[PDB]
Amino acid sequence: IVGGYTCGANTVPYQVSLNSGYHFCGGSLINSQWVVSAAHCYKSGIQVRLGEDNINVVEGNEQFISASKSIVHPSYNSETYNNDIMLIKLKSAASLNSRVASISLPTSCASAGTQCLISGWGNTKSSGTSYPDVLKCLKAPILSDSSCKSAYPGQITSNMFCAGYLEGGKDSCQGDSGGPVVCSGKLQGIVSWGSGCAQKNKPGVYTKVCNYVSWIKQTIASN
Ligand SMILES: N=C(N)c1ccc(O[C@@H]2CO[C@H]3[C@@H]2OC[C@@H]3Oc2cccc(C(=N)N)c2)cc1
Ligand SMILES: [Ca+2]
Repeated sequence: IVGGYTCGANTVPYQVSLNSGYHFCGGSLINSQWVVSAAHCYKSGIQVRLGEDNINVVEGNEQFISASKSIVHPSYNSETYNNDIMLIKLKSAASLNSRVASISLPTSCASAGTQCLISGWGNTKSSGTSYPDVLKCLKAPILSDSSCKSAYPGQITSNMFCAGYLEGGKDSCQGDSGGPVVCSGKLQGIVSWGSGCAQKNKPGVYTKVCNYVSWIKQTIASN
């Protein structure tokens, strides 16, 4: 997250870190047994880490739980990142508490201008490299589809939306992928892609979760 702030320990209790020996992607807890992330974060051997703030220090509220299965969206395209969403099942149910909490799925899509909360442990530098060890947060609005499409001609589908600032300075970044975009208490987006980070006229692009609520609900009920 570039241009954001330190969230505060466990203030974003649905935020999970995906670990395979190291943090590599964000995710969102959506009930005690399931995580939503981005399909481009797929790999085998995932451990989901819940209740994290400093991902390099055991601070006493963590739950580390291995994935028992991952399900990449049936139409994910790795070239275009269309349908960039995946589900991960926990080998055992998480213990839900004030620091380990699920986030609600949308009932409808959000509209342009809505303010969202984006968070993660990704790079905080627009040029060069600095990874934070504590969770970072950013408030940013959903941009109009025309502004989105204009910045990225031919690359935006109906399953994507842009959020951020066209002026630059504030954006998600490498290492934030898979994490949440929450607007009005609902998971509306997944950190998916962008051009650099926090660059002018290149906002972040997010998976539009509201288009997948039926697939999510049906898939978790059948797995
Ligand atoms: N459909 C496409 N045209 C498109 C499809 C895929 C793609 O991937 C390249 C390689 O990975 C890069 C990059 O994208 C993912 C990542 O950079 C990020 C990751 C997370 C957030 C941000 C951000 N600035 N908000 C950037 C790139 C483009
Ligand atoms: Ca920790």
